Amino acid sequence: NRQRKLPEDTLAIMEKFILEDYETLKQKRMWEVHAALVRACEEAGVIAPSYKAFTKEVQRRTGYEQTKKRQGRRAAYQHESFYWELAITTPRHGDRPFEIGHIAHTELDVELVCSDTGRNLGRPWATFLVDAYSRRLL
Amino acid sequence: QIRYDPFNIGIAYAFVRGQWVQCISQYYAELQGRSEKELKLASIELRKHYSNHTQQSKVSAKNLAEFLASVEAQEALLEQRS
Amino acid sequence: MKEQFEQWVARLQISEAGQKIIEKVRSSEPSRRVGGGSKNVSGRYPSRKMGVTIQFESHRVALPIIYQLEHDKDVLEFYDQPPQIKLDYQASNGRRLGVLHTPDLFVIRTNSAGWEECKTEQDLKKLAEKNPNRYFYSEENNQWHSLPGEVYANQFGLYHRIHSDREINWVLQRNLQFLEDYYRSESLVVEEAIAQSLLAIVSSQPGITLAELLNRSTGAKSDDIYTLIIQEQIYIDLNATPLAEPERCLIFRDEQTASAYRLSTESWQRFHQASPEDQAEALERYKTIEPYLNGHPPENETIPARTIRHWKAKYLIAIQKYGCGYIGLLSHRSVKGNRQRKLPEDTLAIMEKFILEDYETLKQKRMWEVHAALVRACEEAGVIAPSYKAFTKEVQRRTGYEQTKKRQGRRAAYQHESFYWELAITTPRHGDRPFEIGHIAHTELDVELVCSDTGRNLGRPWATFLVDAYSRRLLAVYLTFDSPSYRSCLMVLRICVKRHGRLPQIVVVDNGAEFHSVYFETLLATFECTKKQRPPAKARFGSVCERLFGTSNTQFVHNLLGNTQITRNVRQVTKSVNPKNLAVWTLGLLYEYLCAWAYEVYDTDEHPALFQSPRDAFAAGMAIGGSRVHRMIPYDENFQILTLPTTSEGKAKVQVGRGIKINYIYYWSNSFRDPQIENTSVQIRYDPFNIGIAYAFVRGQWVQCISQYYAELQGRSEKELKLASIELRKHYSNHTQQSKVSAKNLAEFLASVEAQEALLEQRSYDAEVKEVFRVIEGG
Amino acid sequence: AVYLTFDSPSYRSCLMVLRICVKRHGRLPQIVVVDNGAEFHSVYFETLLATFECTKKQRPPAKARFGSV
Amino acid sequence: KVGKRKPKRDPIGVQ
Ligand SMILES: [Mg+2]
Ligand SMILES: [Mg+2]
Ligand SMILES: [Mg+2]
Repeated sequence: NRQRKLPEDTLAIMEKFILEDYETLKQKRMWEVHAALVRACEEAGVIAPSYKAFTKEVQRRTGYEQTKKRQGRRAAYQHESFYWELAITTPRHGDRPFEIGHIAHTELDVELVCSDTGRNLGRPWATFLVDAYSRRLL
Repeated sequence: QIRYDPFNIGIAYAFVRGQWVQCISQYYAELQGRSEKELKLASIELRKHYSNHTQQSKVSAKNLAEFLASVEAQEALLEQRS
Repeated sequence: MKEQFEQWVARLQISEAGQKIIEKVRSSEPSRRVGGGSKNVSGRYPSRKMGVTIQFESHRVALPIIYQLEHDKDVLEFYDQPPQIKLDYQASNGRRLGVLHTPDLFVIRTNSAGWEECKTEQDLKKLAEKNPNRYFYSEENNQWHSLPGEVYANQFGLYHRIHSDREINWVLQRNLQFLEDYYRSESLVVEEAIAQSLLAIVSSQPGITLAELLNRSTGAKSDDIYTLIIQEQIYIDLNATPLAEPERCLIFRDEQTASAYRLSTESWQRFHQASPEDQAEALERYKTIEPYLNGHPPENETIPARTIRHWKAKYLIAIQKYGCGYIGLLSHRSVKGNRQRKLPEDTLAIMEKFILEDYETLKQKRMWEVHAALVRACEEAGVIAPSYKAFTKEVQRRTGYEQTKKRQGRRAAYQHESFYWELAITTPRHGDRPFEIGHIAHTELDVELVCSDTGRNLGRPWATFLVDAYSRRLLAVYLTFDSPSYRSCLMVLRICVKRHGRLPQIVVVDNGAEFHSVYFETLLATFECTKKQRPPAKARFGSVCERLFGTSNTQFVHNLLGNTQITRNVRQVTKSVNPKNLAVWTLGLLYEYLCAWAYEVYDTDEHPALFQSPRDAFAAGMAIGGSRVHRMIPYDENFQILTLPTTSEGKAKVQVGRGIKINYIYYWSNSFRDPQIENTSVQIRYDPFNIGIAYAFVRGQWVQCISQYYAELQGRSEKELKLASIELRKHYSNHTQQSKVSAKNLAEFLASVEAQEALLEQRSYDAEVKEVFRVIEGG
Repeated sequence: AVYLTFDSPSYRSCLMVLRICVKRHGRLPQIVVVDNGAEFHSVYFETLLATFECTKKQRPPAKARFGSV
Repeated sequence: KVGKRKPKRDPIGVQ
């Protein structure tokens, strides 16, 4: 039975509430938005859904849209579509050594001490140049 | 695996390592020193209690919704003010 | 006071040196301030016997003895942290060592005086088993005794006693905490008509329960009944059944009438050894054999004859030599298995050593590297190297508190620490009635606020919550931009004693600075609130309070613009999602709606731990436990000046023509013109939110004092004063001339500087909290 | 034996009425007749009955004449 | 120690 059991008006109102009250830059919990949805349904005279229904239709709208309208673009970046090569363009990591090489900085997660007076010098910074073909630390 | 006494909240029994082992709650010490006749009545009373409280989530949700609706009305007023 | 002590000494013929020790103990501050430690809830308790604050290290070991001594008549006085005694004792080896020791209490009674040390069960047993000649048990009087303590007592005319927590009756403790409010009152006068009504109802029915008497419509209340209880007109045994449970407490007119009215195993263990699957298998065997036990065997039996015969034989064997035959059909699969360790013993020992000394270490090394090191060491030692799965599985066998403490630290291991599970009826964790245990805690609310007028962001306000532990009702809520500082505390407590009526009885409060200060402790002593302190880094001791923060997050705070929720993931923050650009709320409106939530939304919501709303639980408790109108604190001018803080000294001099010097400023009043209070010390109080107004204790009354810069120092706060003073000192440090800091320099700094970012931030904070004050005051 | 409880009828309502019967009489009826359905089916009920040499019988649905008494 | 109040015996009561 692939047919929906809730009435269509309830489906539309729950979709609207998910779009305009759950996908917002507030990170509202599901219970409060469900309560607001139930109150709006009771004013509108439509059959209200259950909390399980709201949770199930929210876990069906998950992805870029939810993570961007909830936390932002830097958080939806984990839910990104990869690039899958159908044809063979130039290889991504390199046809031969010393073709594509990456520069990147970071700070090493280690506290360093001075060699003369022995005070805390903070965390150092490491920069890496990597041959992307063999992944070798040049 | 677990077993429970309808006549006693304070007691439970769990299967650990190959031993039906007694398990203590809170309505045990709090119900220590009483008879076995009022213990079972208080036990049944606390079952319905802990049930019936799960069912009243609707009223709490409705009150929260009304409060949050007033909050959002003030949100809109103060955002349009700016 | 001295004459009665002298007659006490003469009557008991205490020696000169004994009298010297008693005099020293009587007039001396406690040797050491009680420390929080790591496992003991500490604090102070107000005692009307001594009339001072007495410090307890443990609220369930020393504090019960303190309660007894406070309500004991035989005891005259009980000092805490008496001066150290150099107890001399021979250890197990034989060396006579002298160890400094501080007794918990020094108790002076009506016929003797001496030392009393409070310890627990397991502490006493470990000390006895580790020191044979320092502690031992006398089963005759069933008491613990310390040889050098009692020896020193006997060389000085004094006594020495060890109070354990085996002998304390916890029902007595509960009833003392119940009636302490009536004990602290001084003019308990029950109406004669109502007292006679209860006396008639009591004498007409012996053994009447408290619950069945309270429900009677006699025109009386519970305050009246408990007042009659505390004056011994109605006798209730405060030793067997607590008053918090009024359905198990029989009431009698006097003590005499109350006294007169009062005057096979192996087979079952086999069943306990069974599993539900083993139970089902035994059931199947019984159902198979049952037709064979009734003379009607079935003509269609799939199970072969040998198994049926064995089951029947074991049935008969059990019914013969056990008592019941079903117990002979138990499988007990749990014993089966190969539990023998398949690795060689040297391999074990090496891998134990490496897990101990290379994984649980202050490096948080991953399992692969430690396994590789172990494999290298094993190949050096010529032993079998365990696989990586074995290493991960055994590391998974060491989880809990020890490993998390030895890898991350004591803060992270606290999640898996322990739960203290109550065996008997100790004092309840969350109190017995409203206004008994209230927790105080602060937090940084996750919401950005803009300026009310200029619209610039101001940050995240701080929320201070005082909440009772019984009904979970949020007793008082406060919001201020500042960090934790007394002002916080004056405030929450002002509202407490404002909209409600009084104040707690035991107030837990973590180990802040706002609570280790002199002001908060002095105020709690003045209002007679037992101050309890949770140990450092332990949060469960105020757990009921702290989770009320999280609810405030989910129900009110996280559902607002500019909330500081997405900043938990700092690595994922962009200029389009920064709450400092989305914030629109102000301090006044946020405080107003937080108060609305805490006072009529969460207040009417049913609680899982009470099956009723906090207001309903509060009403029911104060109806059963009495309103206690006597302990009401009226929110008037007297309380206004009583809550205000003061300097370190307490009093200031009245210089002729200048007044009193408080916080770098001078204050003057008309009454100061009287030479009687001129050039003398008078107690001073300072208003932190309005510097231009202070108060002085003159001629038995607090009188207001106005500074000489009222047009220029009115409405400013004291934090702004310290900011101005520090900036002034730094600005005069930009020059070599040493100009001392006085009132006029601060005045022209305030009247001249207007664009300093820190000073402007401070003025914005004060202007914002002014609206919170107005909201509190009804505006 | 009489049980008054807030729980819906199930094998919980029989495993505890047999307990009260044993309490105030010290024995068990040889044949215990109970209601039909999957709410009265368990392993603990039948192992209790088989332990003390007892029997369980289940009435057929929609026919209360067996329980007419 | 550091920042810790001296072990003073605080009087109680409202004057
Ligand atoms: Mg980088
Ligand atoms: Mg990093
Ligand atoms: Mg917070």
